[PDB]
Amino acid sequence: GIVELNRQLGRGVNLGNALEAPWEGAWGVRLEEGFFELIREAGFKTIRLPVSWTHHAGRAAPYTIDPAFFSRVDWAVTQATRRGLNIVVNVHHYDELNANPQAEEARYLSIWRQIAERYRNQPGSVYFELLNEPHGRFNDNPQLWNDLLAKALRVVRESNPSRAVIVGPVGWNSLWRLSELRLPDDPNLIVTFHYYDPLEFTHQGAEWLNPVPPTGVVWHQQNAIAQAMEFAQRWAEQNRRPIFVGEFGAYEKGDLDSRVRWTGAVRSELEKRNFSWAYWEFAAGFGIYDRTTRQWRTPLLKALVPEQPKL
Ligand SMILES: OC[C@H]1O[C@@H](O[C@H]2[C@H](O)[C@@H](O)[C@H](O)O[C@@H]2CO)[C@H](O)[C@@H](O)[C@@H]1O
Ligand SMILES: N[C@@H](Cc1c[nH]c2ccccc12)C(=O)O
Repeated sequence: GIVELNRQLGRGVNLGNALEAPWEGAWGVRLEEGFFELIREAGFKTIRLPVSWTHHAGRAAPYTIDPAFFSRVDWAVTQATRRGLNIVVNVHHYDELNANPQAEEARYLSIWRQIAERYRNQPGSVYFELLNEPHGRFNDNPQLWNDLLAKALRVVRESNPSRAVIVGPVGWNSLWRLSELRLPDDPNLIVTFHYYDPLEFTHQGAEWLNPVPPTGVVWHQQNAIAQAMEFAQRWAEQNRRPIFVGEFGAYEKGDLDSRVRWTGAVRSELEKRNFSWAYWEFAAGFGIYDRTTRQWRTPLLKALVPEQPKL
């Protein structure tokens, strides 16, 4: 059942700054086969694979996805799966859809039909995630996302009747917007949110924000994490949905000891609430692995995968 498929997600990591950029490598991370073994050996069971299909699909119907790009996603799915890892395949950045859901609907639903048909025979360790962090017009009217996600789920279910499908709320997958999320009567949904509070800390110096939060911000634990995760757990219980927190992490412009405090505090509370999770992210500016030295960032890795349960 879906609660067990969510538990199987367990501990995971995002392969970020990769296929969700305009093209693979544009944001600094080209995928390598060796990543899968590294990630498995470090104690993770799941890869989250951000994919920004919009750059690679035709603009005119039938909105065909470039075959070479599709083959690269095939490779990532196969290499993770054969090596024992779960993989979450999503639609990630999609500026056009967040800006104009109605105008971009046909293209988005064609993209999902292509993905769903292509991967319909993959095992249950392959999960679909309908849309990363809805925002834009979905923030203005969260019901636009409720309507659209039901359409995309319907498309997926025409070829994948029971695959786990991961769905989050608006506000960039903000748990506070779970209140406005409405989901179909489908027994194989996993609900997701992302956790980056306080943005002033986790995203200090992140240039892709406007405004850019200043750096020099330290962090220690108070009660915000516990309050947030309990709110989300009660929503999940009230609606009988399992939870996967598909991104959390703190950017390298923050001081390391604060980042470690924050990362461990969040991981500990996620697991206390029986949330599966995926850390943002493997190898870039939030990374736990430094490709230049081929070394793990041990303080952060051990905050994710502690050697004793209360550490
Ligand atoms: O550039 C706008 C776009 O950036 C995304 O963040 C990237 C960033 O572009 C990249 O330079 C940096 O190294 O990593 C971050 C995180 O992947 C951001 O996620 C988008 O929301 C934004 O539209
Ligand atoms: N196929 C190309 C060029 C193209 C063909 N028809 C279009 C209509 C609108 C915009 C672009 C196009 C693309 O999708 O970019």
